[PDB]
Amino acid sequence: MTQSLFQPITLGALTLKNRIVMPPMTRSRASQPGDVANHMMAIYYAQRASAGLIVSEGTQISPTAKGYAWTPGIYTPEQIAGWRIVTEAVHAKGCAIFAQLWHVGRVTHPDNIDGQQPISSSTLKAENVKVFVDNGSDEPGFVDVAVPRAMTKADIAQVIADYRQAALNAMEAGFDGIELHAANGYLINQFIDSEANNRSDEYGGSLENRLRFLDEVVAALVDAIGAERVGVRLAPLTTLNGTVDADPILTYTAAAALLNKHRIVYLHIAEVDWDDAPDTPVSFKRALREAYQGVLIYAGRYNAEKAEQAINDGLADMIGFGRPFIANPDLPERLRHGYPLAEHVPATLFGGGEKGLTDYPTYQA
Ligand SMILES: Cc1cc2nc3c(=O)[nH]c(=O)nc-3n(C[C@H](O)[C@H](O)[C@H](O)COP(=O)(O)O)c2cc1C
Ligand SMILES: CCCCCCCCO[C@@H]1O[C@H](CO)[C@@H](O)[C@H](O)[C@H]1O
Ligand SMILES: CC(=O)c1ccc(O)cc1
Repeated sequence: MTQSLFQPITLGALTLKNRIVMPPMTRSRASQPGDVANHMMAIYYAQRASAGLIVSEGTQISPTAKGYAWTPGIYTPEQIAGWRIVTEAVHAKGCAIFAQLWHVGRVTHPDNIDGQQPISSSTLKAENVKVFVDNGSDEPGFVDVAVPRAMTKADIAQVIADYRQAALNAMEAGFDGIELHAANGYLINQFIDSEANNRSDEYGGSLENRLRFLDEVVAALVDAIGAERVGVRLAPLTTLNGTVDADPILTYTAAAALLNKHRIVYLHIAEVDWDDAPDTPVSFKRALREAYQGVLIYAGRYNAEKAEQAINDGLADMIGFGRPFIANPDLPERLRHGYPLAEHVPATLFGGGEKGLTDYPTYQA
């Protein structure tokens, strides 16, 4: 009945109001030119501040880390300032907010990264994957991804430096912490999953090698802003964006244990990606619960009953609700009272302005 869902929880040096998380959700509303977070985004997040924790939509750490049109960056002074408007608005409402540091790797198109070729662990193209670009109109233009080039040792050092600085930038922008996007087939995931990584150097070939990039990026993030302000997102079983691992139970239980050693403040599991909702064995969830002992967050087709059950069964500490939060700014209140939930409009998920972003009303009987 959601009693545990409405219990507070400590997240590092922060105390959160409840166990509900607004998971990271790209809305591609950043101001142009410059991909700058803005007023409408600040209103959007502030409207949803009754969440215990808000994780921002993916925000690219550099010009070549972007995969979709109009997503907000976190590497220029104006971008940091734009995010500051957002964090000030959210904090005024009393809520913690983490910035999801993003590098899409091979999941992009040259049009989104200044005509450059995408980078990845290897030269493997993401099969049957599309992103969208700006095509001289305010409507997302979907295109097939491009074949990436394999990252060199120099590229690795550069990306780690970009992640490190992005974390500092997030703190300068007023965020309470950062979430490393190492899920949903993006750059780090392209190193983790065996079938997306055919490197013959120390970053591929063995489980230890496949987790090396994650290890080094997290080490840098923790060094920059503290483990209490670093969360990481993983996608053990979904494969929608083209990353598949041969032995995910081993790979991800190991990853969870590795992240536990870093003492990151939370581990966020993306259990469903759109309609890719693979069976995720309770036995596996319990193994993750032992491998990682910080705050464990799950997101993916949860409703009030399943969320409460997951917490009461000792599988999760917090639960994220994505699509429902898009259409219900007061999702927590609705879940607590059992008020009916509005449904979101797919057509307005990406691009455009306030319509389909800030005009979903709060519940009114
Ligand atoms: C519009 C849209 C954009 C999303 N963008 C992101 C994001 O930028 N990064 C991320 O890690 N996941 C992202 N997600 C995945 C969500 O965080 C979430 O894991 C997913 O929607 C499953 O939860 P749900 O069934 O409660 O919506 C996106 C989902 C939506 C619906
Ligand atoms: C104390 C109350 C403070 C209210 C501050 C509201 C700031 C609104 O700011 C406005 O947001 C609009 C989008 O919604 C933009 O189109 C405008 O350019 C922007 O100025
Ligand atoms: C654009 C988008 O649909 C999307 C979905 C999942 C991500 O992890 C990041 C972005």
